[PDB]
Amino acid sequence: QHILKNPLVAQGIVDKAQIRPSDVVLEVGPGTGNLTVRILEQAKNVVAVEMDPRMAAELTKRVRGTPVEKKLEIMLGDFMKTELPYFDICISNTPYQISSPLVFKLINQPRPPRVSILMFQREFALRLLARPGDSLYCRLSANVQMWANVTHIMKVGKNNFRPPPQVESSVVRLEIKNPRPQVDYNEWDGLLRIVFVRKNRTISAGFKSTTVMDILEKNYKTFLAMNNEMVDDTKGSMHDVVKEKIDTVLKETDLGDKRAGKCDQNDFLRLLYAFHQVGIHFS
Amino acid sequence: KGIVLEKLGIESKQPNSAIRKCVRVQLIKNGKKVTAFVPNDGCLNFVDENDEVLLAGFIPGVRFKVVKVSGVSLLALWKEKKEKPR
Amino acid sequence: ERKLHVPMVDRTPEDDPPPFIVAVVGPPGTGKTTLIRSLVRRMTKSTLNDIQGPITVVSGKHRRLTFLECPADDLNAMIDIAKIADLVLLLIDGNFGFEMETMEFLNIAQHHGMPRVLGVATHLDLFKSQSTLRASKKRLKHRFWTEVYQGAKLFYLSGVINGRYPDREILNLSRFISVMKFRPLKWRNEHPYMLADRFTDLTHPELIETQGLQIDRKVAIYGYLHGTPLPSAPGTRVHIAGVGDFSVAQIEKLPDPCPTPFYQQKLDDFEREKKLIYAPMSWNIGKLIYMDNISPEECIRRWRVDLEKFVPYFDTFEKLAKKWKSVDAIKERFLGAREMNAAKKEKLRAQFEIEEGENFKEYDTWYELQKAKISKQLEINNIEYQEMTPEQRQRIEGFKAGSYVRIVFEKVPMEFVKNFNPKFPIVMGGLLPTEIKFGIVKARLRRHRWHKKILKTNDPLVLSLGWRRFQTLPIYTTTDSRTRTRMLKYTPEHTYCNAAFYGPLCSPNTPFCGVQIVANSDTGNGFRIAATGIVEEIDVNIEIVKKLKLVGF
Amino acid sequence: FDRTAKPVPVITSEVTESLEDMIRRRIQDSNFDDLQRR
Amino acid sequence: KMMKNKRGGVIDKR
Amino acid sequence: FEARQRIEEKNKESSDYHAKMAHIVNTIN
Amino acid sequence: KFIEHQLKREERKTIIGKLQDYKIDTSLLTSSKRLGEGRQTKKEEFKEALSLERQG
Amino acid sequence: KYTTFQGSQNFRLRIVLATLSGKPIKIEKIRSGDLNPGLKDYEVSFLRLIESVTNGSVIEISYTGTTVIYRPGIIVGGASTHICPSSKPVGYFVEPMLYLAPFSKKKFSILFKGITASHNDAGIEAIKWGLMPVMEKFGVRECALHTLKRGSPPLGGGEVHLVVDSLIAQPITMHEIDRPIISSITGVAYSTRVSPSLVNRMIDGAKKVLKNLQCEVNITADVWRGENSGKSPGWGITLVAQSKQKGWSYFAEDIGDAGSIPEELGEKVACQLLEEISKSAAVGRNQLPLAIVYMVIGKEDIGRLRINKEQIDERFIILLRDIKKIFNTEVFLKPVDEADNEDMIATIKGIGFTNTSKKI
RNA sequence: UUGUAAUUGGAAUGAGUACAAUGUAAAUACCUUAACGAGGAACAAUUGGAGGGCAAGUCUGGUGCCAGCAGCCG
RNA sequence: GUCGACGUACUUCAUAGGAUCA
Ligand SMILES: Nc1nc2c(ncn2[C@@H]2O[C@H](COP(=O)(O)OP(=O)(O)OP(=O)(O)O)[C@@H](O)[C@H]2O)c(=O)[nH]1
Ligand SMILES: [Mg+2]
Ligand SMILES: [Mg+2]
Repeated sequence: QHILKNPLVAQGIVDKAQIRPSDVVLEVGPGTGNLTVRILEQAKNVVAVEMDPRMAAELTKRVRGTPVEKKLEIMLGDFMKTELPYFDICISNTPYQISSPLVFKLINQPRPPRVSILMFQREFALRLLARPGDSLYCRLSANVQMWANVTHIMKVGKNNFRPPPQVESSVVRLEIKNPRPQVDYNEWDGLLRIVFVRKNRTISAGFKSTTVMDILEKNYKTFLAMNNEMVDDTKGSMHDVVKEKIDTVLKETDLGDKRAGKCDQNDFLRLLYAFHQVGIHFS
Repeated sequence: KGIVLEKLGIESKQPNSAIRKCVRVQLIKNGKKVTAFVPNDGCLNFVDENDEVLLAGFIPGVRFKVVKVSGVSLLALWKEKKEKPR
Repeated sequence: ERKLHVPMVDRTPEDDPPPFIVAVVGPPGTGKTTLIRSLVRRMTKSTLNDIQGPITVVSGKHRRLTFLECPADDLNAMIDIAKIADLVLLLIDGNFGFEMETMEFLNIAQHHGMPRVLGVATHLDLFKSQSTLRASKKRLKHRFWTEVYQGAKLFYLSGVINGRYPDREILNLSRFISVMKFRPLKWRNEHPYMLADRFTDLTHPELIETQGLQIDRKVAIYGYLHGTPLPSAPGTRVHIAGVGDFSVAQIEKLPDPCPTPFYQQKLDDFEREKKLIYAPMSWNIGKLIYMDNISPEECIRRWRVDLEKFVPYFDTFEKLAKKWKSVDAIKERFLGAREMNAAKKEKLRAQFEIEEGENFKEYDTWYELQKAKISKQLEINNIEYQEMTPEQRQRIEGFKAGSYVRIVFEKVPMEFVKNFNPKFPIVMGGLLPTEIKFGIVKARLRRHRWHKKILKTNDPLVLSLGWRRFQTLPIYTTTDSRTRTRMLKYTPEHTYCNAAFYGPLCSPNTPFCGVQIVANSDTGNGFRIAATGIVEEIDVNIEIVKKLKLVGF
Repeated sequence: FDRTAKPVPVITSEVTESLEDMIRRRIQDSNFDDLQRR
Repeated sequence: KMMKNKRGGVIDKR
Repeated sequence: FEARQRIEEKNKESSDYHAKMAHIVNTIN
Repeated sequence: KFIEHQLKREERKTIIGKLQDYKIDTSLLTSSKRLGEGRQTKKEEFKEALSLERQG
Repeated sequence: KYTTFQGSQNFRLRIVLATLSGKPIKIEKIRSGDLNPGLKDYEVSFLRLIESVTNGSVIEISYTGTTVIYRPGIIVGGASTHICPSSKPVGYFVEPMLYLAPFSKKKFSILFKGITASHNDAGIEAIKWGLMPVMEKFGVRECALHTLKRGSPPLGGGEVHLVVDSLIAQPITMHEIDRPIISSITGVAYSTRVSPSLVNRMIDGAKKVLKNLQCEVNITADVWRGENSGKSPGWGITLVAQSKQKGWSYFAEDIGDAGSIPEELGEKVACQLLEEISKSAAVGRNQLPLAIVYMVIGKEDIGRLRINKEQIDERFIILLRDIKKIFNTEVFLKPVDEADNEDMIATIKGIGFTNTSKKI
């Protein structure tokens, strides 16, 4: 495991958390607890999720014999598996292996945190921060930008960590948008997955795949069933109908010849609306 | 040219220490804060807050020394050959 | 680089500035009186046979000077004149050389804020060789340059004819003074001061005979105000040098007795729309708030309870709720959040300016930025004052500098009226609140380098602090490496030392100078400036401690 | 007048309270630094 | 310690 | 009693001095 | 940049409103996650048959 | 000799004003006609607190207690603890220190103990979000009020620490001749020794009134329970309308009594905040006294503040009259050139006050 | 047979002062020159650097009496 | 905004080796 030891970057992290005195902080990856003491100092109370019992015990000994006892609370388990309490701000230096799930879980919390400061691998952080038209723009960028806004706080170098990792790191701020935009998560994710197989090809070429035709035709059959209209269920019955539907929507939206990597939020939303209009539901 | 903001080492216990001879000065040209040397704590008495000090190139990190205060040579004041005009 | 300086605020009024005070200081018999006569003849074409006290004279279209001859034999006069003198004509006897009064005066000026200093050499005709004359001029000039600044102008006067100096160099001196500019000094720009132009006793003669001469008097003082404006309301605390502290009983402005030609032309220009020498010694709510007779509730109704209640008064809950069923009537305050496209762009840029305009809303040097903020602020001062009415203006800002004013004081000592010499100046200086308070003053002090002897603890010393001159008993101390304040027996020979003494308080950073002897009888030959130093802190108490050793075997 | 050596500490009620708070706090989690049989 | 550096004080006559 | 108080008083004064000497030297460099 | 940002936000709001106008559930709909499979096991076929029978 | 005043009116202002000026004052005929005449217990304690934070001041109170003589000294501050009588909350004693704290020889570090809220005095959130932000505009960069423990009436038990690190020569000259565009509405709803359900119900009530608006409404829920929650059940709300443009803030506050409906108080406080915005031009009525005082003690300069005609009430006049009596400064009011509204520009020439207590 | 002189002897001299003359358009100065002008020759050469030593003195740290900082203050 | 890239300017880490002796 890798442990940070530069106090300045940790101090900057806790400062930029901007934790109000009436805030409860979800601190993932307690480790030894260098961040935890300072979070406790300027917080109402802190809930800590630790995977290793020994590190949690060491944190308990470290904090023991201070004013900040009643504030700290330690949960033992795997962060995803646990069902978490309400938390206002999330400050984490967790192992990077759980970077991508973590983010989305914070997005899908019943009451999402207003602010979180997350440490991510530099490549992963840039992908989170990528804007439309960038090289690293990807499904993660579009999805997270739908459900939140991510900004860059610091670039943390190799030397700070001991033992050195083979990749640099960075610290970013994640802001979940309240109210949550009223678009179904599943439909958005399906459209993006179909369109991002090769982000530098035409969206049409993205749809030309045969399995995409099969999935979309089955979806159209299911939808027609939902509206009580009868459907034959033959394998290729409406391949020719769904094909024309897709061609017409792609032509009229004018997104047929535009690469997915250069498409912004509004372009994808227009495409979703058109596909719905003509009757195709992705997920 | 600079403005003497404060005499940082004025409260240091050990006399004639390197810290005692350092003053935090505002460069009037750009407003950047810098640190300057005084030849000795005896000269530090002449320097007080909010006077003009002429700085010249020289506790590592301090690269300037005071040569004139209030338009009068600091050496001259130390040698008791002039009075600081106020 | 040399153009840069510490930013400062100059309080000199934009219009009708006061006459500049010119102090003619020099040893006895050096030629002070004749120089004043020679100058005034040039600027006004009239000769004053006798001069006593300040003399105000016109020097140009929009420039005036007040000449004052410092009594050569008084050190006190040298001190207070040094504080208010805008320009000093330093008279030096060339044949004899420099003198204590010259050296003493310069040192006082250096510590109390340097004014413009101009060296004037006299009695050069007494020299019998041209070679020795040139050598003597060279030596005096270089020594003079050490005191004031290198390259300082030094004028040379040969002899006296008909009680007047030669015309040519008087022209040179007159032109030099005319184009002179003056620096902004900390003290003169932060306190109001006035040099008395004429002296008058207003006490009723009946009271003088019924109770006797010993009765205290009522005195009126006329003169030009300088520095910061003086508040119009009576009761202001001022200090008259060598007299004491008094409260302004009455104050009212008078017509300018020596108007500059530019001023007269404008006044005569006003007449259309509808003397060079002066030496006498020789229901608008705003109003409703400020009539105390009307009760505040009476005031409110005519044009339409206590601060213990922090929460402001509110109408009943139900009436307020009905008043605010709708959000209208405040929507301007809140941010909003083919032809209509322009209307949207109208709205949007307005929103942008509110949100981000200020982060965006250049001068080359940081020095200029400081000066601009001061100058911008001074412009704001002027604009509203021009909107302001003259009477309401005097009520807000008070009497601005340049105003010729009558000030009346009660309970003045009678000896001031009786033992009144027009030669000795009367200097009135305003006092800030801290100047009134008395207490312990902590200062960094060093023996003057030219003073022969070191000072002693519990040894009387006359300190010149602010407008005031007074004697105290200082205690010289050391920090003992910043552990404790240890009493010293004598001041260090060639370095500073902390000094504590009881006296009137002052703002920190206020310079001062010390003298052990002020009487002429005990002057002797040595230098009379004893100590120089800067006040470091003001307090009510101090913990000086002395070393005590117990001895046994 | 200067002291040469540290003064003898005095057992005031606050000192006893702090020390007994320590003792109780140790025994709560059974944190005993005692000798163990080899 | 409170009286060490004090000169004034409240004079209650009640 | 006076001995105990002085030692406590000197202790805090020294600690504050050293902490200030720490802050000042960090700033200058 | 601010004005284009605000215009984009208005377009987004209109599109999202029109999206709420027309919405359905996604439980029965096959996810696009299956795009890589291209072949289904007998267990998956039985699950599909059961789901379709439940639909009718 | 002494500038004289009558009654208990504006006691804190007069004493504070005297302390800044350095001019001795006399206050006489304090509740002469009441059954219990003279000086109240809490208002004694304020004089004790003034004595603690200064040196050289002389305070005399008459034998009958209806007359007070005050000869001010220098402001020195320091670290101290003050026990606040139950008759008044901490906000009663903290509020005058906001005037005095930035102009001290040493940093103010005062620990207050007692009731932390009331129906008549400034609350903690009013001070934290409503009053100090005005000082920060005047040049008090560093100031904080730390709420270590909340104490509701009648048993109180709260604890608050006031720290003012910023020491300045004098307030900056203010120039505010526009109506600040207030961008968002924030606030804090707090409760002690009770269920969280109340706090949520209050945020609902405030939100109902404020839902029709065109800005953000985000009200913090600060539920206090346990040892630090004080000794009595209590609950209150403070709503602050914030102008991020020039960092101006408008606030209203109130607390609830036993048996009162949480929704109604939320509706009332939200309604009261709405009253304040309408009646205000640049600063709120509850903030105006600080602004006017600070401008009087600025550099010898005129600061311009826009004030609505509704703010010119009984309190404003008596405040100005007290200022003239002590400082002789005159507040001038002129109409604004606009016709849409009726606001006035308050121009106040500073006296050139400076911090001489601070060591250099 | 080396170093140190507020020791001591009578000889020399110009910086400066100055009759005069020369110099110059008239002057100043130079070169000349009557007469004054040297013992602390006080007729009082400077600008930088390096190294000490001293206390009933001050600060700081500790394998006692020590070491560092430094010391116009005893 | 303690934003990214570039340009510019500085800081920093990598120095001991052979022979004899104890
Ligand atoms: N020969 C000559 N005599 C001068 C010169 N300057 C002044 N005097 C004379 O010195 C005497 C004093 O001149 P004043 O004008 O009175 O100088 P003062 O400063 O007023 O002298 P007091 O006021 O009496 O102290 C007069 O007789 C003047 O003739 C000069 O340059 N040459
Ligand atoms: Mg005369
Ligand atoms: Mg020559």
